[PDB]
Amino acid sequence: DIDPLREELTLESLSNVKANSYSEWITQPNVSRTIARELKSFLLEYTDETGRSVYGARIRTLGEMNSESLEVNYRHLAESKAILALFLAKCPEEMLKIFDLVAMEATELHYPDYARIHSEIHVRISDFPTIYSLRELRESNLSSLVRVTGVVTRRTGVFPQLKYVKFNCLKCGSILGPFFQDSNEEIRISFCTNCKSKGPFRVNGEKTVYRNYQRVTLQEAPGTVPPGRLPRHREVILLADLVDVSKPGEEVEVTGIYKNNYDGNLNAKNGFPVFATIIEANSIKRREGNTANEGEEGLDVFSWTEEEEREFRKISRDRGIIDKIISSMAPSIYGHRDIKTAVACSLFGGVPKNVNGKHSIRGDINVLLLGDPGTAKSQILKYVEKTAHRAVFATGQGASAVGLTASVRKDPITKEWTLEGGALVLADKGVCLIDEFDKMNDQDRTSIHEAMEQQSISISKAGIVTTLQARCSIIAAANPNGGRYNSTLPLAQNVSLTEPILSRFDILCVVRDLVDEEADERLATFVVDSHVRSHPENLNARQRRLQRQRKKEEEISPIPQELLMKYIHYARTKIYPKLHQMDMDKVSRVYADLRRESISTGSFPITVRHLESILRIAESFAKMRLSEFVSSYDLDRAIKVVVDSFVDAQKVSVRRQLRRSFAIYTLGH
Amino acid sequence: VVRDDYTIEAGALMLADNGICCIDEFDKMDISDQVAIHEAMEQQTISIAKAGIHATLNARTSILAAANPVGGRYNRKLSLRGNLNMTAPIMSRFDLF
Amino acid sequence: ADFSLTVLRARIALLATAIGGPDYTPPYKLGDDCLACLKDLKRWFKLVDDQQKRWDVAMAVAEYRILTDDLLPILIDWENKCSLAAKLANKAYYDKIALNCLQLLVLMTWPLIVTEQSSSNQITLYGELKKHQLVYKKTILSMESGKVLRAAIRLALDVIKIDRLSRTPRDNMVLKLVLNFFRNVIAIEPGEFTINTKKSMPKKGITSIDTLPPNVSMDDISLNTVISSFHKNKVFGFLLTLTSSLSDFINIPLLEIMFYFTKDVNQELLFPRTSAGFELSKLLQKEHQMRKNVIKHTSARHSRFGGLLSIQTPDKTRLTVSGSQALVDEKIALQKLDDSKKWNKRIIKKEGLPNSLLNSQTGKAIFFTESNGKHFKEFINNFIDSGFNILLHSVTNYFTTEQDRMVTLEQVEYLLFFAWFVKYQLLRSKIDNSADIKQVSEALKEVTFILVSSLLRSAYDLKNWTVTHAGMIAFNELLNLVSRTKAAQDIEFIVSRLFSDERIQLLSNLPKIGSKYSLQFMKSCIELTHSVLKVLEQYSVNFQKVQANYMTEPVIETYINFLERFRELEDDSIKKVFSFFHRVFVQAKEQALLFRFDLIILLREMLSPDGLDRMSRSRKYVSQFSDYFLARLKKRLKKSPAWFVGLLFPPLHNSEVGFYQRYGE
Amino acid sequence: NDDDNTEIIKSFKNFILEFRLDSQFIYRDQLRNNILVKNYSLTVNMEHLIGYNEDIYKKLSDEPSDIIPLFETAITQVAKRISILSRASLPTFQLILNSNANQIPLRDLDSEHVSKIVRLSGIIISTSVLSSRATYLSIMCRNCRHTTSITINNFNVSLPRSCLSNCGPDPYIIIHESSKFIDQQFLKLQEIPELVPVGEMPRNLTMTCDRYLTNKVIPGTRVTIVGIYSIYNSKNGVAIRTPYIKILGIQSDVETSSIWNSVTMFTEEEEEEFLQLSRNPKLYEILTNSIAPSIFGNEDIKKAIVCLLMGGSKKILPDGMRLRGDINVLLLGDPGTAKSQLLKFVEKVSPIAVYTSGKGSSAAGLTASVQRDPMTREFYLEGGAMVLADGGVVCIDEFDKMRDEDRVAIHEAMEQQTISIAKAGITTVLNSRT
Amino acid sequence: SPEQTERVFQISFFNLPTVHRIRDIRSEKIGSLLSISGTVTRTSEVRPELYK
DNA sequence: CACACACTCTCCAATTCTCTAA
DNA sequence: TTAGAGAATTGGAGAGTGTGTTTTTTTTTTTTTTTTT
Ligand SMILES: Nc1ncnc2c1ncn2[C@@H]1O[C@H](COP(=O)(O)OP(=O)(O)NP(=O)(O)O)[C@@H](O)[C@H]1O
Ligand SMILES: Nc1ncnc2c1ncn2[C@@H]1O[C@H](COP(=O)(O)OP(=O)(O)NP(=O)(O)O)[C@@H](O)[C@H]1O
Ligand SMILES: [Mg+2]
Ligand SMILES: [Mg+2]
Ligand SMILES: [Zn+2]
Ligand SMILES: [Zn+2]
Repeated sequence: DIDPLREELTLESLSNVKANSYSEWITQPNVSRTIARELKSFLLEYTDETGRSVYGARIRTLGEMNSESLEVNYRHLAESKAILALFLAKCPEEMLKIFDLVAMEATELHYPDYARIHSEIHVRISDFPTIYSLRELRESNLSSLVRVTGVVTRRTGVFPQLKYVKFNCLKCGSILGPFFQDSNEEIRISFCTNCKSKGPFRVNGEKTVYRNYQRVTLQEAPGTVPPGRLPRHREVILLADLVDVSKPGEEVEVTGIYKNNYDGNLNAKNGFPVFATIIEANSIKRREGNTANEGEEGLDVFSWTEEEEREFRKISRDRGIIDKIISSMAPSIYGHRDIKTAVACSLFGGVPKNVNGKHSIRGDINVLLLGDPGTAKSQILKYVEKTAHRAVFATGQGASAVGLTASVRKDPITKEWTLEGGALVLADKGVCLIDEFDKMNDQDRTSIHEAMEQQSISISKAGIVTTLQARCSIIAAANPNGGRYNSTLPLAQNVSLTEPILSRFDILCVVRDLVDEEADERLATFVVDSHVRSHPENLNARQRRLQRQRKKEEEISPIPQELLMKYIHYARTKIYPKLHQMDMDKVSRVYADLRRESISTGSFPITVRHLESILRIAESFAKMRLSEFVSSYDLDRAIKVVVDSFVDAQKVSVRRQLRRSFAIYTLGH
Repeated sequence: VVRDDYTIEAGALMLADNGICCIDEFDKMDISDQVAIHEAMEQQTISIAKAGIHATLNARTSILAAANPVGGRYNRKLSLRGNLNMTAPIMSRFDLF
Repeated sequence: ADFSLTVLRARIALLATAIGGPDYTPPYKLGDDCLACLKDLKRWFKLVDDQQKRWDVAMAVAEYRILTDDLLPILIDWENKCSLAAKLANKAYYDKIALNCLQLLVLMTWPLIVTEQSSSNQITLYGELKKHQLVYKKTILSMESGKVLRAAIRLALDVIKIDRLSRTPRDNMVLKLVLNFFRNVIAIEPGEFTINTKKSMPKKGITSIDTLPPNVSMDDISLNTVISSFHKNKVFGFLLTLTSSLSDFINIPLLEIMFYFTKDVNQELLFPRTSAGFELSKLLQKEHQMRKNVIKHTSARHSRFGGLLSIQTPDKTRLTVSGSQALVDEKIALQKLDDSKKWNKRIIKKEGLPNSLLNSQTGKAIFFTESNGKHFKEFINNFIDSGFNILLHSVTNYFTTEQDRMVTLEQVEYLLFFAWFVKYQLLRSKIDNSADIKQVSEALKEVTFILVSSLLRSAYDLKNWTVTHAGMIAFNELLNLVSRTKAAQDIEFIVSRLFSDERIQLLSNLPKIGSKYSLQFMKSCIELTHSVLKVLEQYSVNFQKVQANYMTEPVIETYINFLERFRELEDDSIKKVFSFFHRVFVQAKEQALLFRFDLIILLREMLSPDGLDRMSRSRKYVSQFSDYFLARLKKRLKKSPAWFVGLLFPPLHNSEVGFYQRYGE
Repeated sequence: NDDDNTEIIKSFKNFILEFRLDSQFIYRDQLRNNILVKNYSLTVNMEHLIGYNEDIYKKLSDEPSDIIPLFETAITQVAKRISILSRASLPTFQLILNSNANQIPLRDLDSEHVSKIVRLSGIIISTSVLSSRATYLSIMCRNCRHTTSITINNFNVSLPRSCLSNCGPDPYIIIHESSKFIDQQFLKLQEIPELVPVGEMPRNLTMTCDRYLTNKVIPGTRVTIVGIYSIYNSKNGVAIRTPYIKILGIQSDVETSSIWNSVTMFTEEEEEEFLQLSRNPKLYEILTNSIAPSIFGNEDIKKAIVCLLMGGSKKILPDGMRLRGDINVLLLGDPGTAKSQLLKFVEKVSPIAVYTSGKGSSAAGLTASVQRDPMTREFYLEGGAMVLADGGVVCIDEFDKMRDEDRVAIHEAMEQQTISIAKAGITTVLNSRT
Repeated sequence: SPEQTERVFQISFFNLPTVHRIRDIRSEKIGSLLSISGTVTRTSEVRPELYK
């Protein structure tokens, strides 16, 4: 009594392939129905290690965001109904074509009529278990799913591409059948149903539907490219909801379908029957974080789950959360709590302000690590590159005026001018880290002056006249004149910089590597223990390695590093603290004292941009407590940071007088 | 950085990644060119921001440097720190002399 | 209609998954209700392909791999389950599903034919279904190395164990089933290509003939793999015991098998008459001599060098020819002047049966490995010494009764089987002396001579050439046998007396029509005629009168047309032709019958350095014949100048002039 | 189908003739007032179209490219009725739209919007020369010499493949003498700086306007557009085609005057506010405190920035000698003194201005640069910051960090008010009075 | 398992009696097995030939 | 556009096939 | 059995249709990086 064309199989039965290819098996109607029900049952019945329905939590977020794309983790298929994980790797172009319909029905169970919001859902497969460089791809990958790493090197505009097309025949019918269009090659039809002979056509205008299209040239990552040998590339194609996901110069990781097609230009110039190859992208991830890490799944390492936001809210009300977070900045670097304090403030930032639309104030905190050799100035900066959301690193003679900032490119083909963004654009809403800042050329170093305060880059070159945004915090590391700090001199004589750039930095840290027989025991003990703990030879393995990684990390740090990375991004994106105005007498007397004692000739350039700094730093401490309001304890911690950093920059001949004069502000916390 | 789009041309410290870069005439090297190795000696990476090509590159290289005193003769009246035009930032990078 | 096709595919795919699977605990497990699924699939084959002549079920059972993924594993596991028990010496249930698996193997492997009576849907699928049959043969021969052929002989042993008398017809049926299974696995053979000719050719021809599926090589299907898998699975020992145990029901399947794997083996490879390196070397020296002749015809400078010749001719007028080679060689100049002509006269050029010695190229040879070649020759030597004599005696009775029912396929597989075995066993007894000739003594018995001669006569009279060709082959072999036994020593005289009037006229007419048919037909007529004339000469009704029945222009025409193919002939066949021309010239003094121009061109084209090899035994007697021919031609021309036109044209029949032309008073 | 178009047309004639608020027939009156001064267009505010009959707005917004050109003919039929005596001609009227639909950010335009009326905003970075599109082709056959014509409306037609009445496969030539044409202009619009996503280059659209919307803007102006987001099949991927906007209504935000020969574009309700303000006895106190109100002190710098925003007076002598009327000011000083915050303020108060950094600048990028056009392969001249800022203020921050070769290019443009060029066979003196 | 294809075999001859230079190349040796010594200036992507 | 090449379509007569009487 | 008259199929003339073709490419300005100035 069942319809013979409708009848179905079992999970036992799918493995017994009985067709000449997976392509031919997956497309048979009874097989297709069985696959759909299995994939449906995976999304409905799978639950987390904690026992929550993770794909319910993903579907909630899908329909609330009105997102068209559902993230699915490949490990969750390898851990349950694993033949589906196998077919998905072997022939994704047919398997995803079913799993997109199953995902539509899985979300429509939750949100009836979501069809009126999007007609279709796309599955963004994540954490695919094997990875290739672009050099390692071979013909045996064709039509299979790949995961691949590279630098997105060109990224064309976003265009409407035709998706469903009817055709007009010139001879007869305005209705040739609706071809779904393949994103690789022309329609090539050679026939008409309304007239059974060859003839001309026009693409029909009664109905069509469009999808967004964008190519991306993806090249090998220069740290995996063997030196002196050329980087390889591939064309990548991004379709609807994947367009505009990555910016030129990011290290990107793609999952997608490796495909090939005939084109005559290859066959013409190469003289062999050779086919061009294209990765149709199915998901994209950006290779931020430390990357030598198993504990960090998903397409976005700085996303949080609801059980993670609730954990941030819990710890944010720990008494002493600021001093726990500060102790967790570079937890394997001993001492330097003033640098860790300055790094914490710069890494959370203040609040940017606009006043009636007329005027604006800088919210980012800039930091100068000035000091002696072998003192973790460069290790502190390399830690902030792992820890910050968007970050860029640059060094001395390796950084130019317009490799920072921005430059104008001339195309070789269309051969008119365009902008390429520098390090202060690619770190926008983020940090730029400038190692050996004293050893930059003055012509290169003075490119930063606009991006410090106005947080913009105003180019007028080659008839391009415009302004980019450049809201970075800048952290810089430098050595004094002669390579060593000389404590009897004023700051303006210890350094080759000048007042306009020294005043743009709004925390200064001076590091003196003085000999002491007990601090050098405490430091040497910590460094010896840090080598033994970090040694590369010191309930299944993919989980079992995480209990030892957690053991070793929590010896050093008050807070897990994975939690602190997400806690910082959360505090930067959600929290924007306001001021109660009870500060007026403290901050005004601090500024008046700091200005009056700055009559000394070579002293630090305390300026109105250094009153304004106390207000930024107070907002950064309120962000660390995850508060929407600055307290008087944040105003005291900020005045202590700014007064201590001013007093530590003075010559030993007046440091006693200044510690004695400022005691009500230095001893305030 | 090479053009005509910009790209990376590998240098002596990258071509020796996971091996030894041997540098002769070291004291006769211009100090403006000497300072370029301070990241590659210690942080073992070269990082770049020029035109349209920001980058970070491996330089996991041991350095062996040969030098002459300023004046040719090792002035035996002086500690090593005075015979040689090097400053504390690079003098502290070499493990032993 | 197309809904019916996709519902049929869906129903058969759901039956195909219902049979069983690897179990994954791999050891294939029977599905519950497997017998009912097998019986239902047999019902599907019958109740569609018999009832509606469609082939659609037989096509779609290959799509879902039922043979290679279910029927083969089921038979091979059941074979192991019975082998183990025999070495220990519900099995009554598993018998029924083993039998029904063999039943479906025979249905799926059954030979395909296309005919006038063929369906519009069968002719559509024919060329495709031959590919799936090629995959079935590869899989049957290689899947666990022919263990399924071992399972087939086991199902035959199950009925060989019970007596020749006390057996039931429902078991003699199983014997015929197993024999039909082997003939099918043998006679899966790669298909014909076919083109629609309603629309004329483009500026290239048929750019590939290659009728093979994506994962089959030509070697996976060859008799080498067949012989290998038969010897490893003791199939030959089964066939040999079976063909000896004949002391009616099965004789015709058994002859069919012996035809289907003797057909394309030219026997001479079975007798050789560092060795492979010496053989390679001699052939490279012949190709070197050919390339030396091509180099002697090629430009000593580049293609563009441009030298241009003018040839003065009678009537004191010019032609022109390009190329440095033409300047020095007058013969090359005239050859080039003919080569460039843009005219060609239109040529004229010429059924359900397998490719065989009737149809395959004269040069074709199948390359046995050295173990395969010894395993084959030892099998057929045992078969000849045991069972050929009784097997031929049995089927020649069954077909002397019942002649009119033999559709052309039975008629060929009888005639060719008779000829091939008698030729092989004559040749074995030529080289080996311990081979008896008289082991095939049945071939000359009066009942078989009468059958072969009747059958050829009826095929000639009904104009069925494929059967007349097969008749001519078998008659040529019977004549070889008669001549051999006469030389060895009254049955010779009985057959030799039996053709005196009418078969003489038939065998004289055969070469007169020969010029209208394929090279293999002309070859057979020439080998037959050589043998006949050698017999009648040895016996002496009147040699002069009977050979004068052959000395007529139409025979000389087919001899010239066979000799035009000489670049692909062998020295044996050229020696047969020139023996006949020597017979016409010297023994008859007929010589005017051969003076026509077609022979003069053909002698030059083969006596040329570009023609026959100079070191060939074949060239020596052509050179000798040509010297005698030109002497008699010079004499005739000096005596009668009109012969320059008479040599250009066919001969006359106006009486007085026709006699004078032929003999010179 | 032409029964259906006749009902759509009849329903919009009745919108013009019946739509009234208070005593006044505001679209009949606007048509007549536009006919007399000879602009053949109507501006329609879409809240009024929704108020009259929402089914018409539904029709219009479902498929604009097929309904806009039906409302243009409905406007012409009313334009004849209200301005010519029957039984005793006008061109095809333009329809211009005003809207308060939500602005779509320029980067959020995607396949969901193709063929829809879309309102957005941006900075005009470029304007082309005018080009001629046809609105009426006169037509004649090559072979039989039959003659006819093709009315054209410029949304999403070509020469007929058949003679209309062997006459041939492509029979028609255009009679240029009897054809009629309209102006078309291309703009390019960048998105607004405060709407660019983090770390991206500001995105760009090309777009087209025609008739009375041409010349209504200049490079650097901030505009809001209403238009049809649409596609064209450029020859410059697969099954892919380029997006653009058919502009239906430019609306410049501050009444920044566009291409403008000082003409009297002000209105009496603001001119009488200015003519009272001029006569306030405290006016220079009011304007001084209105400069950068969040910057404390610097009173003389504010007083001088007020002088710079007015300038002096330009003079032209009977000698032919030209006197500079523009005032130039240098803020030379210590760090953190509000020099750059005052430059970022004068960029916003001045009706035309450009902020730039001397370190981010070139001689060519400041004055004018010679480009090479990739199609003609000819050189052509493009204006830099001094030409973009012409008639206004250029703010040059970090003027001490400008290269000595780049600072010198400014010497002519600060005194003689020109940019002289002699490059690639171009030579000109461009005006630049800043 | 699915069906797995025909395997293609790369026969790799080596250790020839003699080596030719790029300047020794002559069309007379077309279709014959040589060995060639040289230095690589460039290498292309690894691309798929349509073989069968 | 117009003029060569590439390629298909269609008709006509030239040749060979088949049957009959001399 | 030859030979000659009438029937069928194939070759190719030639008419018809359809497609591509010009073609360049340095020069002159503007920029951004290395190094040799
Ligand atoms: N306080 C510290 N605690 C632990 N390790 C340290 C400390 N100070 C320095 N080190 C280690 O010693 C090395 C020197 O740090 P590094 O960041 O390279 O020095 P630096 O301060 O930037 N000096 P320099 O490059 O010469 O200006 C690194 O391997 C650090 O890990
Ligand atoms: N007088 C002031 N009144 C109000 N805010 C001020 C004042 N002076 C300085 N500031 C603020 O402090 C910062 C000064 O930076 P900026 O205006 O860029 O300094 P600048 O004069 O251009 N100095 P510089 O670029 O170093 O030569 C801005 O955020 C100002 O709003
Ligand atoms: Mg360092
Ligand atoms: Mg400033
Ligand atoms: Zn059609
Ligand atoms: Zn006409």
